[PDB]
Amino acid sequence: AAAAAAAAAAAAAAAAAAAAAAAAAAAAAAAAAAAAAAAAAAAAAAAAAAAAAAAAAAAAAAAAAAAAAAAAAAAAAAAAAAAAAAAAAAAAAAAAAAAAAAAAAAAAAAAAAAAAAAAAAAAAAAAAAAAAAAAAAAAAAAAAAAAAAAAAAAAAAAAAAAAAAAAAAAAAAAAAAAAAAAAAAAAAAAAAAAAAAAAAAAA
Amino acid sequence: NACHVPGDQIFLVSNSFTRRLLTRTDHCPKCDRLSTFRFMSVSGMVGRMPYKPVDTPGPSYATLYWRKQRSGKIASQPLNEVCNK
Amino acid sequence: TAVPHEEARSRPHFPAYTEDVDQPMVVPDGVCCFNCDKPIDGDDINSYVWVPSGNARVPTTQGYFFHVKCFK
Amino acid sequence: FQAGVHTPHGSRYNAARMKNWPVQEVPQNFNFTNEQRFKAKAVPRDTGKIPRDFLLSVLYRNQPCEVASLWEHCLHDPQIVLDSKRHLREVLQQARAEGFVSFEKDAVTDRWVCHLTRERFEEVRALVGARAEAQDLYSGLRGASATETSAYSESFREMNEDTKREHFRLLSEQVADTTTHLRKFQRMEMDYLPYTDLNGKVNFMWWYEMSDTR
Amino acid sequence: RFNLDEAAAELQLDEAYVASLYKPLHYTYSMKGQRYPAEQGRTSRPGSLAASRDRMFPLYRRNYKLNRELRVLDHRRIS
Amino acid sequence: RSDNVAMYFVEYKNRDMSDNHKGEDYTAGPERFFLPPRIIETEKGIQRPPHMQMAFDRWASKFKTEEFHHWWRLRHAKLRYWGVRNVPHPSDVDPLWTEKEEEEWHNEMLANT
Amino acid sequence: RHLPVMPMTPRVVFEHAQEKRIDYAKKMHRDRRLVEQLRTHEFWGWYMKLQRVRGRWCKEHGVSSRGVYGPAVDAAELWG
RNA sequence: AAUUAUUAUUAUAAAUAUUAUUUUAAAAAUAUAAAAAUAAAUUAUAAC
Repeated sequence: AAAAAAAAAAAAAAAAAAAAAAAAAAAAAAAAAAAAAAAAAAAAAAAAAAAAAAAAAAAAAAAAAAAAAAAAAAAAAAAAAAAAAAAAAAAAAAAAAAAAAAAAAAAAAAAAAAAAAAAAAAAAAAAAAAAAAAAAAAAAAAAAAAAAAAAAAAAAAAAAAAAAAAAAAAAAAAAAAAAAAAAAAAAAAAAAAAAAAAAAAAA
Repeated sequence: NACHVPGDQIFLVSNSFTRRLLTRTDHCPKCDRLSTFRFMSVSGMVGRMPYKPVDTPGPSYATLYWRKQRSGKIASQPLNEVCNK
Repeated sequence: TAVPHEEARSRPHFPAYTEDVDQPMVVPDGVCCFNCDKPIDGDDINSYVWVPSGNARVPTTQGYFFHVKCFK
Repeated sequence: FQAGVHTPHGSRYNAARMKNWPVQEVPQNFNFTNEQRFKAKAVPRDTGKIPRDFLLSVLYRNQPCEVASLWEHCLHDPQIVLDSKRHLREVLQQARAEGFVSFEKDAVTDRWVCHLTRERFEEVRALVGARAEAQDLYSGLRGASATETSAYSESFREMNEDTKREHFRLLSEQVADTTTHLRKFQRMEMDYLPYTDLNGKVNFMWWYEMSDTR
Repeated sequence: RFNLDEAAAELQLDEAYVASLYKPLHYTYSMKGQRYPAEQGRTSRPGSLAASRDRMFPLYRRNYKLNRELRVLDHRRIS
Repeated sequence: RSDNVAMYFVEYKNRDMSDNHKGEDYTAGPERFFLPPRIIETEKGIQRPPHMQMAFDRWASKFKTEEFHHWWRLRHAKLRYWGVRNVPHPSDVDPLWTEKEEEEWHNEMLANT
Repeated sequence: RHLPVMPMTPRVVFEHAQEKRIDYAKKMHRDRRLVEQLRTHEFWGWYMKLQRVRGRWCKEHGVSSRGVYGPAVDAAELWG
């Protein structure tokens, strides 16, 4: 109660003491409070076939020992993004969805692993078949962009020399659209002359 | 500290202003909106702590990771200016 | 996290609203109801459920999205 | 800002001065104490919508831009909304978290180079255009005849073909050197008022006007 | 100034629905809640007139109709 | 009387060169606490700041609605149940802000429109 | 053979009502967040008008809201 | 639960309403509660 009592209330306090039940609010003191208070509903664990898609790929890259705690390490390495909705338990949801549907059986030697792939190594061949050569195709369609993204500069390599020759187009007038109210008549004419002293000889 | 979709900002913890701590609407740094910023990072105390020096609040860890990343690159803009005027 | 040697949180093993500035966690611009294919409002409605996984599947932040009457 | 408070005497810019702020003549031998310059806190500058678009306008004319040309270009405008080279550093920190500027350095060189990000360049053209939609129309001598524009209406297409930079050797200074005569004729005044938004944070509100100094 | 009625035209709900959201849910619907026993109204004394908590708080009256559409379903909806 | 606590009347000193209370009077409060308080009769049409009323007119016009009246009366029911004596029954309770009553304040109401 | 009708057994009329009080309990919690914006949004909108009528009233009366000192103290680029 | 009292009576549904009860200008014991020492959360402390 010192944190509450001490006059100048700190910042941690203001976030800790909040147990409100509005959207995007303190979840701890929404969890901490009564079961009649929490609307902290069940963690949406994804057991998608997508969660199978980042499963049958990895094991055929490394099917050795102890693949139940450092299997998530692969998920913390092989990262376009992980796989486990909750690294904690979804990676422990990975074997049970693999153990069921007849996909993966464990391997036990000094410790428990995920090796041997349970006689489905044929469907792992034609999974990686739908990997690199699927990643190969889409990265060149943006190279079609990047075969003209070179041109993106080149189509405005002239225009940035053009529309910065347009950036004077108005100023040249406005350089003298304000000279009007200062009246040089010598620095005024020459500033229009020295521009047109070489403008007509160009082309 | 307070971050939504557009931009960012720095606030503080005026003890009267608590019901704004978690979600204070604010004019976003980007073009225009009265965006409903949320609470991301603690950034230390307003008033001092009784018989505790000014460093006892502590901003945050990630807030150090913020100005060292948001501002951060004083070596990338020592152009036209340094800490002086 | 690789907090050096199991130096994570003691009592809950997790804190509330750890600083999220590192990843903005913003809803996509292109989106779909994962099962019913309905466009989804950005951030001022509760009529869409975000499934932000460690992985990323559906839109551009790719945590799954349903409509509240589309999760069945 | 003063004559020689923080930067030695002789550091004056032909920029938008602040309203009511006199050039308070600091004597020559004056110096700070190195322990007085310790705190050295100063006034926060307006980094808002007016300077930003302005900051982009000069970064839009020059999609790459280097150190000195960062400020050496702000002198080449009819209306400026800067007061110092630190007011240039100030908005730049803002324009990074606006996603407007991701400037880098070229590895072959050793200078830092401006670049409006391509995740936003297509739209900031409207922002430089919404400044531009009446930037050309409001001109006075444009709208006084046709033979001034018609003595030049044909050069813009023949310049960038065979005499492209030939004109750019002049299109930088001579067309802008009169603005220096004009900077002594019409600056802008960064009239400001402090206030506080209902969240509580302090901020200012700047009423920018052109100074009819003459 | 912000007016709920001139606001509900932007939401199309109605007058008597936006208000029920900004007063406790026993002043419109049929849930459990006790008002205060002085608001209950009195008789007519020799001196004083009568009272009634539909003539004293016409705004706080239960909108038994709006309860029909929202929280209770009909019998002719499930035939 | 509730608790024998001596009541002091703190105030700011210089109020002649002030801006917003240049000629206000504090013998007793206003008629209904949401009006511009009494003024020294020598300065009737004195121009107050134009914004310190925009936070007042915006405010003094929430006590003018029928719902506030249904707060003002309900508040009695709350009190007599809460034991506070001397609170007359919520039946015979005059409204705070009526329509006709306001015309007296609509008297000096010809400043800008 | 006729189209299938599972009768209104007390359970299915118990779920048909649950399905109703939910959306109502959602709708309230939905447009409790709709006028909430129109109030907050219009508040600041009214306020930004207030700082601007306040502003262009000070610029006409010498009230600089800056302290007893003149403007020269702000010209110093010092706090002091 | 003797009550307008230690109290979300919660079977269900839920998530950004500031939605409306807490006196006092002194001093000790006590009661709660609290900067410093014989890699961890602890001490005891009958100390501000």
